[PDB]
Amino acid sequence: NRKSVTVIGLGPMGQAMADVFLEYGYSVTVWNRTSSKADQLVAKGAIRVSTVNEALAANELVILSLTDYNVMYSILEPVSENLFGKVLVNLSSDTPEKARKAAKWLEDRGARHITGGVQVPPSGIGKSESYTYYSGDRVVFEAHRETLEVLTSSDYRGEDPGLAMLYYQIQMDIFWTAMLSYLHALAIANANGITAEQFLPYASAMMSSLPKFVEFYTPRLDEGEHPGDVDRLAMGLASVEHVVHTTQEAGIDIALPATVLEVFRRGMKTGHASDSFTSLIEIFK
Amino acid sequence: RKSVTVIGLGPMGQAMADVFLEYGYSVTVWNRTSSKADQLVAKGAIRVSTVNEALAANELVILSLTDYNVMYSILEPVSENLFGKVLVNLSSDTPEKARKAAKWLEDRGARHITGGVQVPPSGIGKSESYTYYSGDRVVFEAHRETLEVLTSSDYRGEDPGLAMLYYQIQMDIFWTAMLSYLHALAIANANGITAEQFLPYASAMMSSLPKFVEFYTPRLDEGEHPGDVDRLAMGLASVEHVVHTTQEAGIDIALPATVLEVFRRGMKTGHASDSFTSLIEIFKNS
Ligand SMILES: [Mg+2]
Repeated sequence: NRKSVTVIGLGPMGQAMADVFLEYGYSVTVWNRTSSKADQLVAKGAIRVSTVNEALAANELVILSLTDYNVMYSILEPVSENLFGKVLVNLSSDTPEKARKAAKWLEDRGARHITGGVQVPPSGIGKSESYTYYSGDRVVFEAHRETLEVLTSSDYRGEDPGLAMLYYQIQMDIFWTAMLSYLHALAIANANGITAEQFLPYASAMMSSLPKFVEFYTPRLDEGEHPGDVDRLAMGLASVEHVVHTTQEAGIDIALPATVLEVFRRGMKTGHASDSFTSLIEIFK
Repeated sequence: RKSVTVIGLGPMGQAMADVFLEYGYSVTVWNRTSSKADQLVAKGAIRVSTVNEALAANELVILSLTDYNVMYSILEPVSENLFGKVLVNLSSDTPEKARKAAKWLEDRGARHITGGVQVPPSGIGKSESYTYYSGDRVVFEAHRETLEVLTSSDYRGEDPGLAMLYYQIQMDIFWTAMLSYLHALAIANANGITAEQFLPYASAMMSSLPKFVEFYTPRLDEGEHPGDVDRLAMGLASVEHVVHTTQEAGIDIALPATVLEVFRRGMKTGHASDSFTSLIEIFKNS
């Protein structure tokens, strides 16, 4: 542990990471594209450099917190000859394939790449209850783990550099879709004269019940089996239709439940009326 | 403990009549197809030939029918015989359908309790089972004891539409969130990961959602969407990465593309710096 690191990206996330590194006695060199002054970090000892060239020269270990992978290419391609021997830990959220391609591009330039998917907002940096998904070369990960674990606990998922972004993105698919379904349901409730406070225990109970369904179906899904022994797709379809009609009667936007309804209807069209609604995964595949 | 009529002898109606018989009720039954009642008759149910006889038997009439249309079909021709009856409608439908049925029944001198049964027929007779009820509170309280032989009750208020409202808005979450789980699982499968591998992470995300609902509840009730903990523009970018992840994995795009278009509509109406909760305005409008 050299206790020396560069942080490229000084939005809220990058700043919280630099702050914790300073607290633990690291030398911290910082840079970003808009030349933020970072006055509070500097007063705590951060070294603000002018260019990305200087930022990369400062340290072997470079933590990136950027908008996405395209930014990484923009800023690094012009300094591609300066990457030899560097370890880049990219904490930027993007796709699994972007992470894989970046890892190879860096390796071709003599650098090593670790992918991280931070699961917490900036306020969770420095807390051991916080987790980040990691993936990439295991020897490179173990060499820098101690530093990474000053920021959060680690969940190392495997050697494939895309895996940390895979686990991150599939959880966000659930997050955003389920939360928008709550807001849609709430809009219906509000049109009918009930408040969010009134809905709260029922929205919460339904959400908290979902893992039991996931636990039930998991082993069936892994066998590719959709028998209609506890539920049938045709009955599910009828249930969805009532949600759609309830939506329309309330004057609420139909797009979200109508998309749910179209998925069900495609499963019916391809012969699954008597199978479990889990058969709809075949539509998604 | 006393006496009740069950009209409609599908699986739900049969399970309810059965539990009433077990608890010592005198049970009168009718169905358009007479023979559906044979097992119940052997157990002591009184089958009657006509709807008139079934209505005459008791004050309390459970309508375990397949649709509200069936109610109109069988009761309209006998509309003069409904004074003093209390009809408990268990068909799943919209809040407005329950309201229109209640008013129709009141115009003929009857009263209407809406029920939203949350369990399959196998859950009838179990106290862990709940049914949502709504309609006149005095009518509901007069019959609560009998209704609670079937399941525990959750009375939601005087509007007959409320029992259906609470049921349908919970199903909006159920189906949309469970499809998003299947969708996410399909992406994971395309990258070599199993449902067993995804399980604790899917579970953990789902279990975290009530904490977000609790956080945003009081803000939503104030109509406040400040961007102090989250900004819509950042949400949009996050959704765009989910869409890309999906396309790269060769998985069907329709579900996350719909989410993305909601976010884009909020952006294009001037909400870049507000909380994503501001998207309730998009749902409200349209
Ligand atoms: Mg930057």
